[PDB]
This record gives sequence, structure tokens and C-alpha cells, in this order.
Amino acid sequence: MNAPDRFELFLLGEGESKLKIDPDTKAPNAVVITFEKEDHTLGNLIRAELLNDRKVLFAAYKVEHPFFARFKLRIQTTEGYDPKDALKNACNSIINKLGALKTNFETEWNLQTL
Amino acid sequence: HSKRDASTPLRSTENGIVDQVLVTTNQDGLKFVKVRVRTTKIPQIGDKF
Amino acid sequence: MIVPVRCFSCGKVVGDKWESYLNLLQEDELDEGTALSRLGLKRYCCRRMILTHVDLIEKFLRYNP
Amino acid sequence: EEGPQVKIREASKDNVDFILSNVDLAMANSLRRVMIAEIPTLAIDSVEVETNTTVLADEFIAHRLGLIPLQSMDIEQLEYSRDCFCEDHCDKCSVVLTLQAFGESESTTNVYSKDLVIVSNLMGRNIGHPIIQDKEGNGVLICKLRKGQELKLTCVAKKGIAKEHAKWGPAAAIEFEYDPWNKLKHTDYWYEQDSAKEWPQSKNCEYEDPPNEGDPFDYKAQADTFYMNVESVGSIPVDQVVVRGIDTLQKKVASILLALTQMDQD
Amino acid sequence: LKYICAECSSKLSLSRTDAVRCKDCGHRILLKARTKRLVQFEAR
Ligand SMILES: [Zn+2]
Ligand SMILES: [Zn+2]
Ligand SMILES: [Zn+2]
Repeated sequence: MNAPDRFELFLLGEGESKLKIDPDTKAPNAVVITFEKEDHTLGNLIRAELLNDRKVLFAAYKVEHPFFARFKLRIQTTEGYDPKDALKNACNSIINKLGALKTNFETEWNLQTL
Repeated sequence: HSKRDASTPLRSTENGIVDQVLVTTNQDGLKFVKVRVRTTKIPQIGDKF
Repeated sequence: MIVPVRCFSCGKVVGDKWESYLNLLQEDELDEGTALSRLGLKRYCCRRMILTHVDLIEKFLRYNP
Repeated sequence: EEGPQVKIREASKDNVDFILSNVDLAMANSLRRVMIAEIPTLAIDSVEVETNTTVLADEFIAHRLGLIPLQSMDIEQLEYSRDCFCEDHCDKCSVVLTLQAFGESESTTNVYSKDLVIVSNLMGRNIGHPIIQDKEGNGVLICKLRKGQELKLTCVAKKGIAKEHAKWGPAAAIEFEYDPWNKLKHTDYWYEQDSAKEWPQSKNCEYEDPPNEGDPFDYKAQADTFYMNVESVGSIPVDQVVVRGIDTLQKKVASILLALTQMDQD
Repeated sequence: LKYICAECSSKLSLSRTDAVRCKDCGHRILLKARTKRLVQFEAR
């Protein structure tokens, strides 16, 4: 009746951009990025990978409401270090780890029976 | 305009599919009809359990 | 009605295991637990899904229309 | 390789029991989530009913058809109907399979998933074929016809995500457990007398070292070893379930990276 | 249009000014036949 379409969980609406980067007014050298059509699956991973970078002061994600598939990610890095680069490094690290994991799982799969 | 309308409308808030239509004369020889409409209801936010 | 195709909880297919279950009950003369075990229903959600089901379609087919 | 490590403990057509080593908790969890939901699969999305004199309702049967596991091997060279430049659907996006059943014998005439017949042109791709893990080779019991009851319909199956509907779910139950000895103390066990005697001991306890009472609490330890068991439904092989899970997660990360690359436009 | 009797497998086609009863039966319970214009179902 008033239930929203399912594909609105992963399909970007009319005019809706994927990432919304906004300058944080609270703490200096901080940023809040709005992820659209994404849930905890991406947010938790990215946030957990941003805490590995020792040049990142703050990193936290949140889903403001379960009705809508979107989450905000706040990042604060040290001076002389753009947070977008921290996000990029985190993402690339994730991709590399997943690639290695895939390769290892494949090699380990080839050595099995039944 | 020699006829008045006495048509029956589907429920304003409901919807679905016409399941089965029955046409039969009455005991007094009156042609009357029962129309059964089917709607599948799926558990939604607010349904009582 | 009829045996549900898949388990509500996890999602394992169970609709292909109904007749096999019935046979395991009447042919091999097993109890419900073992019959459910042999069909690969280890999790009690699917085990429930088959054990709890009542096949009402067999009574429905008794009508001629 | 150089990163996370896998150790396949058990392997079969339906299940894969393995151990993830050198991994963050969030990556394991996200992998589980992706494997559960975000993985492409072919399933019946549209059902056109011509005649239906069976007991079951139309959308009832349609719903049952939706949950039928279909072959989603070459699903990656199939396309979303929302993306294809055709009208409604075609052979590049959807797979059409018919179903004609009729009561013949005096006995109950069962309608299975094997009775589904592919009509559309597969043009080489391994797709659309209904998975039959049944022993007699019947498959999913769809319906039951009496004597003169008929079920004539057509099914258009489209590529979909389990996030949109659980019928596109390539996996069933994914077993997941880290630290069987609670050495990380992520769980405060409930008890009445003895905490250890009341709570059953996990199998995975055979793969880790028990704590020493003389040893204090390790506060600097994280979660590295994860015990998983991925179970498939049949639409996609287990190895391909976890592999395409990884590929999907990685890909949707790469989409964010690409978005960051594109946001540099004036 | 056409109809179908209830307690038998017949196929009456008696339109208006006819109605009840049935061809070779005697009962006045008449159901209406299924439409030819097919309806789709989002198998969900
Ligand atoms: Zn289950
Ligand atoms: Zn197409
Ligand atoms: Zn008659």
C-alpha cells in the first residue's frame, strides 16, 4: 500500500548521486560523506578499514533510519592529509585483500575432492 | 436518459482479482449474482500478530 | 495447503522432499526425526518446515469442480 | 598468497566448511552479507496464466514458481531487464519457460519443476534449467491435479538480487563462528551454577587452544580466525557462491572508488 | 457470452434472455467462464 519499491534499496533514484561529500563544520579537517543505496555491508567494512590508517583521527559510519538504504560516514584525518585519499587507500586496501582472498580460496578449492 | 444507474463498485480502499462469478435465479424467479474477488495479503508493518 | 517450496527461515529447498519424507515414514517405517535427518534437514527450522506442515491439498482434490 | 588465508575443512556439492585466517571481523561479516543477499541469480519474476482449474490460487502457484531454483551459472553474461534496451524482455535479459499440465490418470497427477520446459533461446549460455537435486529426478513439487484439472501457464525468469526478493537467494544458511573459547570475551555467558558445564562445547574448539587459568585476560587480541560453512541451494555452486560473493563486494567497492574518481569533475 | 454449470462439466453459451437452467442437468447454479485476456503475476 505505502510500501516502497524494493529496487530502491540498490537502484539510485532520479538525480540521487552515489556519494555526497560535505565539509564538516564541527571539527577542522573533517568530512561527512553520504553513501546512497548502501547498507552496513559497505559502511562497517570501510569504517573498519579506516581505523587501520594511523593517520586517521576519526572514522565512524551510521544508518540514520532502516527504512532508507543509505549511511553517513564521518572521517577526520591529520593535517596535510586529505580524507578522500584516506577513503581511497582504504578502498584499494579492501580490494587487494579481497583479490588475494579470492585467489587463495580458488587455489584451496582446486585441492579438494567430492 | 431513461435509466437510473444501480451499478456496484469495487471497495474504494481494496483491490485484487475477480476470483469467481456466480449467476443464479432466486426463489421468486429473480436473476441475482454473487461475485467473489480474491486478494493475497502479505504481512506488512502494522499487521496484528 | 501444499508443502512449502523452501524454508522460511534459512531458505533451503524442502518442497522436493515431501514425498520422500512420506515414503521414509511408511515404506522404511522410520520415525519423523530420522526421516527428517536422512533428508538432510539438520537445522530445526527446515526440520520444522516439513514436520509442522499439514498437506491439505489432498482433501481439496476430493471435490469435482 | 600474501593476505587472508583459507583452509577448506570440508567440501561438497551443497556445502563448504572452511576457515578464514588473517581477516578483520567486518570483512568476514560483509562477505557473509553479500553471500546472503547481493549475488545475481536467475529466477521466475513474471508468470502469465492461461488456464488454471487446479485447487491452488493463481498468485499462489506464481509465488511457488518464484521460489523455484534455476540454473544461474552463466548469469554473468545475462542482463538485467532494467538495463536491456529491449521492450519488456528478450533473450539477452530473460529466460522464458512454459508449463502445461493436465490431469490424465484417475490417480492424483503431480506437477513438478521438471515439467517446466525452456522455450526462449539460450544461445549457448548455461541458464534457465531448473535445479533437480531430487533422487527420483522430479524436483520441486509445484502442484497437484485431480482428474480433469488443467494448469497452462508461461514463466519469464529475469536476473535479480536477493536484496530485492529472497527468491533470488543463491545461498541458504551460512554458518559463522569466531573464538569458540570466548578468549576475546565478546560474550558474557548466562548460567545458574557452572558456566562451562551448562553451555555445550563447540566443534571448532578442536581447532584452537584452551585458555590457562594462570594467564590473565588478553586485552590486545582481536578476531583473526573465523569458522564458516556456506550452503548453496543449487542455482550456483558453493565455490562460486563465495567467489562471486567476494567479486561482488570488491566490485561494489570499486564502484565507490570510481565515484570518487568521477567527483573530480568541475 | 458463455458460462459453465456448477455440479457438472458442461459449457453453456446462453447469453441474456436465457440464464437458468442447465443443458441436461436441472440445476440453476451457473458460474461465469475465465477471461481470455491473460493477466500477469509478479512471482514474488
Ligand atoms: Zn531452514
Ligand atoms: Zn532484453
Ligand atoms: Zn448441469
